[PDB]
Amino acid sequence: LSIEETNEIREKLGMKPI
Amino acid sequence: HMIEVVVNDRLGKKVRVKCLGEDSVGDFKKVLSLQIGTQPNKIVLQKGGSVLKDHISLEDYEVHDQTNLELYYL
Repeated sequence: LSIEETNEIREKLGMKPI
Repeated sequence: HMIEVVVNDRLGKKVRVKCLGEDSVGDFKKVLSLQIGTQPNKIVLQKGGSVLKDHISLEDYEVHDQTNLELYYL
């Protein structure tokens, strides 16, 4: 999975971005 | 500081998850679950046969870039 789509998932979970 | 962890399932599927060493195992499961279409409470992760606890960080389990974990479904 791309870094960008991973970061989309992270953001939605309330996590810090990569 | 991105690392990519390799998750191996019981049908031989390898799933690569981009994350941070500082992430908790629990939060790693949250990202993995959305990537593969499950929920964290439906899965277990092991490293070398030992179960990973949700409240401990990936890095404390010495999970690094390209580290392999084993995935099991409840």
